[PDB]
Amino acid sequence: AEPGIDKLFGMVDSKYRLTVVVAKRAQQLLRHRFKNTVLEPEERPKMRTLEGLYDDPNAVTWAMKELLTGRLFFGENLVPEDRLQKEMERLY
Amino acid sequence: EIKRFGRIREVIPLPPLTEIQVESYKKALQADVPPEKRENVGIQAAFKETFPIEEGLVLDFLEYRIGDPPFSQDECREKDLTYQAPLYARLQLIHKDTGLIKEDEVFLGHLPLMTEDGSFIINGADRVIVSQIHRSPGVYFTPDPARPGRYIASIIPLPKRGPWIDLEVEASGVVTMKVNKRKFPLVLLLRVLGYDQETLVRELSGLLDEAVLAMRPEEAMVRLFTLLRPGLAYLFGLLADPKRYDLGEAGRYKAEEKLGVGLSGRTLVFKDEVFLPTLRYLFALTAGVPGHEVDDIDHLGNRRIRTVGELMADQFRVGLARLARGVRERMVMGSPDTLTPAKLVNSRPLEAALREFFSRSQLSQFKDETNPLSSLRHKRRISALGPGGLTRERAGFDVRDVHRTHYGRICPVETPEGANIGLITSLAAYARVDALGFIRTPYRRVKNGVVTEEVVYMTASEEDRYTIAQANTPLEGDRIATDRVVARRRGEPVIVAPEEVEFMDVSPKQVFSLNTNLIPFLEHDDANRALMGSNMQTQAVPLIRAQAPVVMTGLEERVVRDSLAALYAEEDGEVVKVDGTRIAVRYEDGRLVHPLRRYARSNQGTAFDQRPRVRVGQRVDLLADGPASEEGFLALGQNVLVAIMPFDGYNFEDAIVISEELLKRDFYTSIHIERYEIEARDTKLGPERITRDIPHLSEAALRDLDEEGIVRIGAEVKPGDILVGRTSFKGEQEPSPEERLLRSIFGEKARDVKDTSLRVPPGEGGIVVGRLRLRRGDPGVELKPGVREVVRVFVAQKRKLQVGDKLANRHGNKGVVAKILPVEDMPHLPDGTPVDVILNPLGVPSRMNLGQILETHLGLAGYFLGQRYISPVFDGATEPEIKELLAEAFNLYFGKRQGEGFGVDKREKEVLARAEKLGLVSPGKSPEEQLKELFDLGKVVLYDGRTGEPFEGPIVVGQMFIMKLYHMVEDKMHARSTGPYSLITQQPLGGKAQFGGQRFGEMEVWALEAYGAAHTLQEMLTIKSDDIEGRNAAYQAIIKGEDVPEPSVPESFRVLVKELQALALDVQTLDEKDNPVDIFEGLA
Amino acid sequence: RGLSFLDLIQEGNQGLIRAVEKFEYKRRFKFSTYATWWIRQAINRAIADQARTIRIPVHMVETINKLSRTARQLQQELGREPSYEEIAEAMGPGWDAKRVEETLKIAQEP
DNA sequence: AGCACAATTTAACACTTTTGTCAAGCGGCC
DNA sequence: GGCCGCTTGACAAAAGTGTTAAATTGTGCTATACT
Repeated sequence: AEPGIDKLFGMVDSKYRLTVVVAKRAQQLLRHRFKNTVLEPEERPKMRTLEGLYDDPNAVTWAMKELLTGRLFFGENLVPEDRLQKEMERLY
Repeated sequence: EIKRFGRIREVIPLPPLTEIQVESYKKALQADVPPEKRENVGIQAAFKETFPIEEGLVLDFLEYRIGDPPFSQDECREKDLTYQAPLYARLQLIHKDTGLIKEDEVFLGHLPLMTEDGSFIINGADRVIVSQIHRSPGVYFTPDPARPGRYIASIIPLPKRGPWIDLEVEASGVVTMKVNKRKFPLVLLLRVLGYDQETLVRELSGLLDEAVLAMRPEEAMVRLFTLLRPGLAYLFGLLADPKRYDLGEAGRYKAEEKLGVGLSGRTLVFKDEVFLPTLRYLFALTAGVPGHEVDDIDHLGNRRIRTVGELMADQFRVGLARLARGVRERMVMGSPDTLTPAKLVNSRPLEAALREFFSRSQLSQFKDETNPLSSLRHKRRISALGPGGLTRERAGFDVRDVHRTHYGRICPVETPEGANIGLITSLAAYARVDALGFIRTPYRRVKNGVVTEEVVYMTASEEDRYTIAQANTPLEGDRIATDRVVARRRGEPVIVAPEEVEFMDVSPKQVFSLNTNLIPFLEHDDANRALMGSNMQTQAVPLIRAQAPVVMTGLEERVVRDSLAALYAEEDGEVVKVDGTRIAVRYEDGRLVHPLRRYARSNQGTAFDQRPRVRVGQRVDLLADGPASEEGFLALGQNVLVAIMPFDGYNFEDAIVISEELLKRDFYTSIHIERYEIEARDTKLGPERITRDIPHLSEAALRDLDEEGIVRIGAEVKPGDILVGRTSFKGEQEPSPEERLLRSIFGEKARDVKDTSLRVPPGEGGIVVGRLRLRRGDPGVELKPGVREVVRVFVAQKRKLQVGDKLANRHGNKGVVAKILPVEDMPHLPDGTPVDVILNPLGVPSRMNLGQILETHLGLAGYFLGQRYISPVFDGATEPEIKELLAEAFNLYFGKRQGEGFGVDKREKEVLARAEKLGLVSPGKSPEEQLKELFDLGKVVLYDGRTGEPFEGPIVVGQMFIMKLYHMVEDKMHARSTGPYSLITQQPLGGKAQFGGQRFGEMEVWALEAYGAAHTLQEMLTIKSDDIEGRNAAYQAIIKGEDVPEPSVPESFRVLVKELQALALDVQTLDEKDNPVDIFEGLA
Repeated sequence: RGLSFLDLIQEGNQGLIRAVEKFEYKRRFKFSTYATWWIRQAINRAIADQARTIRIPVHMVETINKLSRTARQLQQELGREPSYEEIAEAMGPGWDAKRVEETLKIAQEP
């Protein structure tokens, strides 16, 4: 399963609304700007293979953990879908 | 090692087993027989049936000639041509004034014959046909399934040879006559029979209720022709073509023993024939003494097995039919120009139409040459599907009670599979003899030296199955009898007489098929269970090893010679064999060298070999084995020590465990071959030619193993390499703009032929055995017009044994190789010999119970005692028989230990504490005996090489039989990306490099959408597959950067809108605004 | 050959439209079994025009059937199916093995 | 089974001309 | 004086227009046999 997946259902009123948030975030968490993660300290999701410790290229996992730090927000908010580019603009 | 367990082996099994084929080209094909004699049946049969073609001008048919075929054997399995021998008869048109123009045997055309092997060679594919079955002619009436009203359903001579006659009795116009497709009163036509009144009523018999239809002869002919067809009689019994129960049996010998005395062969010839005896046996049938209302009931006594002999006789006729029609047209036009019995007859209609039958007709399935037993199961396979109306798989009106079992012990009950049950079975070993040409005939012993063949319909003084005998007069007192259905206790005439007219089965092999009797202990499993195992012997993929299964019936003694898998020895002996690839000669009569098949070639990619076994001189009469055999002993799979037990889970459900021991000795290994073919087309625009200097392909990988074009023989090649680099001037894509740069930048120039080569397919890591250049300029090669240079190479490859594959012995227990742990682990016997294979239960043991374990117990027993027992089906080899054997095996086993310098082990002592309370071994003397009885019905303690401590509990061990099916893993796997494509179809299919493919079952999409998957579901039709212009988006994106795929643009939908646009229908992309009426299709 | 019975009717009866027209009422033969020909000739001129091929004039159908009758002529006088080059001698000048193969390459009904 | 005539039409190939590319010469700059 | 760059001349290779040679249709029509 997923580390604390059941805890993800409790928050979202629907199991389907959760998925959307998971990806919606991953879209602007690694692809948009890898420096948009709230989890930066020692809570930063990392892998440990033969080489060493590095951040997993997959961001879908970060969302599940990112939507557990109590931060972020979901639901009908900010009608301008073109404003997301403005906020992302400040993040280079 | 001969431990025969067979009792009273009277007459041997009906040889040569393959008699259906012999009685096919010896009963019908009266070629190798002087025209002076011979009746019909076959050529001369359908030949004479062809009435003297009218127009004097009348062509007469006489004599015939076959033999001296163009290309002999091997020359066909290499060039493709078939073994079609020329056949032609002597003709001579005749007309009023002197017109006895007889041609020189009138060279007609070709005709494929049969080989001693018992098969045919079609397009170098050497295929075989399968005789069908159908209710023989005659009146069976058939009980009305709907409402109580026994009607009539007269069976025609052949499905495709006559209007089906019938007689139903309803309300409106009771007793209505209907043949082929008619709806008229029986009286209306009964009149035409010369009988209208006074002679048909009271004399023999709602009948003449229509007196107005039984008065005038001619009128009946006019009224009838008005009821059938729109607003005919020339057939239906009249003349020989639509209705004619010729031959002399089946159709003929029926009413003579059913309806009444008297018969000409065909109904209503208009003199009635079957229209009188019918109502005579009908009116007397309804509420009468003479019952016999016995319907078809799948009674084999009525089931006709039309062999190939008559199977071709009809098709041949049908083909010869056009010839007669063609001659007529030739007689209607012209007179002096060109009219000779050789010009009016062309070798195209009676040929092409006769050849398309062996190349395309279902029955002519690709001769399964996987193994000897597979090729022999075709001539006996038999079916009901084909040109007849007993086809249609899955459904077909009402066939539920048509494929089910039947009271016919002349056919097995475990040959079918699934998709087609009852339609595909097999013939018995002691079946098909004497005049099998008509109806089947089994064997019956009279308790005295003699065997009669009174057909299957036998019912004289019941009978008894081979069970308990005592010098002709079994002192049983209760002779197990079996008459018709149930078996009334017994009979025992209580006399020194022969028997109960036929109370003797001779051998228990008469029940099951010669394929099922092979099974060792065939008497401890279910039908379905034994079914799968029986089919495993059809794809057991031969092996050079062939250790031969310990327990094997003495029936395989003929499966090696009859199948001609191996060779033979004529007359005397004195071999002085030189061996190698060409067996020497024998001092019997002359000097004839026996050349091996040289690995030959298989139709399933197996390639069988035949290693000899002799030197200096010897005779008796085996001589060199075959594919999967050993000393005249049929050895399909391979027997190896196994042990039933679970191991970490590497055998869940019904999986199988394998050790590295097998691989170290390459115990389980096979061979797979594949023929390639690269034709050099001539599109005129640019002819193709094979060269060794392919453009842009300028590299070493070529000149090294290519040269002159074709690859060198005996050169190991892997996938992704060249084999037949042909050059084509075909210029489809001219030079591209910015491409002209990268072409000039380097040291090379342009091109005008492109690479375009063969390129090894996704799987081929072996070596080439030999090539073959077959280009034009040679009149001895029938190739496609306009084609030049037809390269044909043979690539081999060793199989070894990876992971997976199906074992499945000879009982049903099938599985798959999970993991092959190298020696180290695996249960180590208390004397070495680590368990090579582990067979944990689950799957078939408890559920679909069977009897394979009875082999294990007698396996290790024959290992130590050094013997290979023989267990005949339904005879000998029982639980108590294992007791006596186990005793000797134990003392011999423990004997070594007890004398080696030890005896009884601690770890071997605690295990007894188990059985003790477990109720297994009885408490008493020292562990010596406790370990003895534990061996009789079980095995030694056994340990575990991985963990460290022995498996607490009595585990069984012994040698059984571990086979290997054709289905593997390598050639059963696939993988691809965007590489695949099939323009016009808008889906991944085809490819000159990769023939990838994958389907998304309909029952799969619904499940995918059942979840929250909406983007993943759409994706399956977003970028990939559908959207061709979208397939790039994704694949082009990821390769460049992240980014999210397109919104989706269906491709087939555009084709659907188009295909559906072929008509008025206007699939408009109505937008949510309505008035705008959005439309996406304008080339964007 | 080509076109169903129903179709053949068209090109056939149509041959009357131009046949019955050009009728030499002069000769004392009386019209009868004449158009019987103006139909078949229209048929042969049709079966060559219409077929499951592409474009077969009067210089191909006549050759195909010629190479056909020949292939069936030598066949009835040999015992085996004659090759392509072995048919050259059966024809005459210009007909070798290549062009003879080009005729059976295009089509006729395949 | 089809041949011709004519007529006319279709198809392609070759020429002389033109265009493009390469090498040589001249001029300018260092 | 030397070297490099640019421009022009010569040579070689491949097109637009002309020229002619090969194929289809129609029709003609043929043609022969039967009514």
